[PDB]
Amino acid sequence: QNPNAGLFKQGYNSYSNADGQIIKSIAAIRELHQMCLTSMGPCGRNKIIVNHLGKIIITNDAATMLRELDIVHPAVKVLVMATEQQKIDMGDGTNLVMILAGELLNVSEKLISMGLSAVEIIQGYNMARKFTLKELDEMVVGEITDKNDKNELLKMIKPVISSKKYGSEDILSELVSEAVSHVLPVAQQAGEIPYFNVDSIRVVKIMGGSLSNSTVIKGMVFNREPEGHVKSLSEDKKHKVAVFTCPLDIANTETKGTVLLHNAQEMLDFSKGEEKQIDAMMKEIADMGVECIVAGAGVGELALHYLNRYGILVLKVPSKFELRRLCRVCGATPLPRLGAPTPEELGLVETVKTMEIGGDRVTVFKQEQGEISRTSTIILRGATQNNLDDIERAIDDGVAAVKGLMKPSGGKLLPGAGATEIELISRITKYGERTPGLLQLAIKQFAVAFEVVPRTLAETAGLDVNEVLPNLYAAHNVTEPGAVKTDHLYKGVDIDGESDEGVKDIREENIYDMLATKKFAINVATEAATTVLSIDQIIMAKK
Amino acid sequence: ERTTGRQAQISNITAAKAVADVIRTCLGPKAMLKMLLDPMGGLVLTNDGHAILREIDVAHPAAKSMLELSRTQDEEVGDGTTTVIILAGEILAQCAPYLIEKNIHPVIIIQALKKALTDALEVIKQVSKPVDVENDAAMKKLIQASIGTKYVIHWSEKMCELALDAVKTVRKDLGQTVEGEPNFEIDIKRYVRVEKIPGGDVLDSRVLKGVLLNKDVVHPKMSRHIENPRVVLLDCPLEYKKGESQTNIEIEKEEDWNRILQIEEEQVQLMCEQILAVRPTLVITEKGVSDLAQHYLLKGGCSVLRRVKKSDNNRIARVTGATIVNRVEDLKESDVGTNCGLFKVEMIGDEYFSFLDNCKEPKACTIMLRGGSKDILNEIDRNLQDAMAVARNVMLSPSLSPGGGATEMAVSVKLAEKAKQLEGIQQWPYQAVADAMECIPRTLIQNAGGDPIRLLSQLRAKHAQGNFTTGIDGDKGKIVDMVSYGIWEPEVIKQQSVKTAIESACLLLRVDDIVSGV
Amino acid sequence: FNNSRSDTLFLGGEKISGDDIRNQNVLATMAVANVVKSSLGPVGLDKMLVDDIGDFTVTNDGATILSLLDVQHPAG
Repeated sequence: QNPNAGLFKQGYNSYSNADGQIIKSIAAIRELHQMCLTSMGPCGRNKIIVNHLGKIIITNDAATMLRELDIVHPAVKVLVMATEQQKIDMGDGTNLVMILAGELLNVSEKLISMGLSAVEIIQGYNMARKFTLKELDEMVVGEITDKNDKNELLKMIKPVISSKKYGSEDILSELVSEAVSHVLPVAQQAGEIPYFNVDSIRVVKIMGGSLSNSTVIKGMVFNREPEGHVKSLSEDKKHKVAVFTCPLDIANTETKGTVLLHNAQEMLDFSKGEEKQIDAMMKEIADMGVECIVAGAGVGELALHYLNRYGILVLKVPSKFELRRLCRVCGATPLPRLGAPTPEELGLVETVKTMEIGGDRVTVFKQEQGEISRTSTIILRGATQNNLDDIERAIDDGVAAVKGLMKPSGGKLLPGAGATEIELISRITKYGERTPGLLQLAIKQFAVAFEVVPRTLAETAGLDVNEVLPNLYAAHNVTEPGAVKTDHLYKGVDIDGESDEGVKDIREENIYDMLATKKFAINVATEAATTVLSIDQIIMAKK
Repeated sequence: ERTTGRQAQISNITAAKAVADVIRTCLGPKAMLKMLLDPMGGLVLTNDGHAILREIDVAHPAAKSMLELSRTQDEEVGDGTTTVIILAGEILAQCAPYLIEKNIHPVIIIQALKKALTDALEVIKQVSKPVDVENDAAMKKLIQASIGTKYVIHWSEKMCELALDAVKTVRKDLGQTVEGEPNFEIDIKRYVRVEKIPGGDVLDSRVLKGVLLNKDVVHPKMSRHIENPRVVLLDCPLEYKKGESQTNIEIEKEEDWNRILQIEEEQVQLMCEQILAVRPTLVITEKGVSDLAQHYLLKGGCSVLRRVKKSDNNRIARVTGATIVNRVEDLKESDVGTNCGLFKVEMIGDEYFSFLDNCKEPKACTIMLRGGSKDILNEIDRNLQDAMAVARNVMLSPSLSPGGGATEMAVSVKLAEKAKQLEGIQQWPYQAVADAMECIPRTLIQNAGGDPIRLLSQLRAKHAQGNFTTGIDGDKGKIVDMVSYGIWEPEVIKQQSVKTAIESACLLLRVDDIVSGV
Repeated sequence: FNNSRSDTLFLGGEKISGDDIRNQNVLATMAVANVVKSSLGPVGLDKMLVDDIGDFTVTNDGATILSLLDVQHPAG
């Protein structure tokens, strides 16, 4: 009886923008926005993620959540791609983009209900972004000298461990900073060659003990045992290592070369053939000074017998992924053939031994103060296997956070723990009333959108938002008789588990946010908020 | 049945917002019409703010409190009824997200509204300008605001004369640090009470100093005016009295009639002889007067006026000085007719009058209204009440405030400037008060048709730099100064509008629960 | 969620016994007491009490609210 109008395409459900479809798009984000509000901060909450394969996952990181969630709606999908923008270029700050871009759209509803055009809303945030990036350059307080000292690395790593693993912040800091200083060289005035790859730090774990018994190795650790009767090398300096792709056996042909057996007379010659050929090839390897042979393939029985008489440690690594990072320490190259250990393909190792880790014996690969290693290993110990795996995810994110300390302006820092967002409120509203025109509406609301960061940390910490927040606003508002402003840039959001009249200072715990992390987060959050405001309508087709 | 928790806070916001939303377009001379379909089949197209909501029945109790607020507000100021309802309703609307979404406790907001009320009243006094209440030419241009767009615009000069001459008699101008300052108290209700006389012309309307009585003289031929009147006021009627016994009078025999009639004529004569002892020229009795008492006072050379109300005799006592006496034998020598100019029997439009008027002002006048018909008299009546209401606001304080959204926007700017040093949780509900102040100039623009976002942004920026006296024009709708086109309302309109709005805002936020049943 | 249908003991009315009435006594006195819990103390707030005619009144006095409070259950 009731006809239909407005949908000329096919049988569908037509949604006109006159019903506030742009508001419904933000409402769909509000469902996901509330998910990230319990994530950011050391007081944040962990989410249980049940994988499609029937695996239980409990983690604070929201990037794992968005990866497991399959998104359709564009405004949420852009935020997922914006999260990947923050995840690929940096290993920290993923919760900053999702929460900020969500609040920028929340305060935009007041402008949409006012009747302010979406294009004029976008123009307001673009002008306020240039005002913010101008301030973010002046919000810089300290900068690291790139001395790469352990204490200097603790200042960077300490705030990174927070918001992920709490209570281990001081314990994990000494473990991570030691592994970074091993693979991080000390140099200046060279920007051509990049340094500190993510693969430079390997993390292994074993059941038993605790984080106090964890140790850091200056090189890679192998799980496999020393199959050969030689358990460890000597104390001589610069032991030569050889990596062979071809298995250890009688010399064969690079193409095929499969040994066939016909009569027992050939088997007697095959045995003596493997005896003379292996003894001839392995002897020339020992004569060249190579005391360790890394075999990427299987090792024959007669190959073990002759190498044990020459005192060469037999070490097998069937995994090619471990051999790739292994070439970054000694510098050896794998040989497809066998019997020609070219010295240019030979590496150098100081110490190869077998250590007992968690009750199991493992053969390590390491060095002492020579032939600098580009790969290190963190040995973790813990009682709970589930919590020990989550610590590994927190350390891996801490390694990618140190990557932001490289050449692209990663030394400068801004006050963290909600200290920067509060000052940006007064600075942007100062530009709002100063800039004439209709932009003052969107510019002032752009500073109000920064109130979510201090409120989020307060809601997750159980603190009263009616107390800490207004005391934090008055904390950055002072009257100074002079040009230089003083008294306090250091008032942050309080992390207390044991109360504290008022709020504390950033200078006490040295908890700050990086400039490269903050400046990149603003650009991604605005472009993500601009993309949602740019969509006034959607078009779909039948699959 | 019962509504508790935050649900009652939602219903209180929905009720006050729905009542205001109707009359939001009823503000301004360009206000749009409203169509109200009656349940009996009729409709009302009038845009009058009070006439609409009066015919609209509401359910939620907060909606009834908004209706009773306008009834009390109409007793103070005669106009601006839609201004108070919008302001009182928008403050609760602006505090709605803070009360719920921000989870601010209502007592925190109510405590902040008390500080916002004091700051708002101080800003109004700063932006206000002084005015001379003694200048007759200035008072006429003020009352003219309540005059124009009405039928009385042609007689407006006479409409002001009726309003000014009335407030000047009632006003008491005094001040000192000794006995205190009355603050120029004027009562329009009781003392200024109008009398509508049919016939004549509007130009013939006079302000009479005295009391007026429509009851005529008991005798057709009487003295039309008394040079030196002697007034006698008394309660007990003049008639043959009755004994304290069961005595009854039943006369059958024909010769027994003159026995009782002689006693009746004697007792009434003694009651009139007690009055004539002071030789009065006027006799006024609260109760009725017998025909025998009329004849004895007829030959005594005095006028008799029967059946005068007790409330009238109290006002007769002020224009005269006659002491109120109960019993006819108790008449005091303090009873005098002094300070009474004349007693006039003059008839206007086949209606006998009584004029006790004198040459002095006994704090209360009498307005004599004339016209071409009763519909004109009712038109002059209600228009004179609005003329005296604006005149009352000017006489109760010598200050004017710019209209057209100038004062409403100027306060919102000053509240935002003060809010910067107001840090602490009370700042959040405080800033919602300034946002509610911008709603009044917003409805004037929405009724005008111009862009509300562009004009309000330029209007608020105009106050931040230029003078606070730059408002919005009603006819045009473009930002203009109130110096060129004045639109000067008295401050009393702005005073009571802000005071009752915060009290109404604190009233609705103070009720967190709703329970029904006896 | 209710208590009824005894399905035995033929009588001219309903009968509720056991933990059923013990829960009804708590739920009845709770809603009645929740009325004056917000009006307690000098910082307490008042409320509007509507009658059957449609009129109402507002007072913060607990003695007046409880006197004008209509309690259906006998436990309250």
